[PDB]
Amino acid sequence: QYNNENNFV
Repeated sequence: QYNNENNFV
C-alpha cells in the first residue's frame, strides 16, 4: 500500500 498527498500553494 502506497499513501501520499501533494499540495502546492
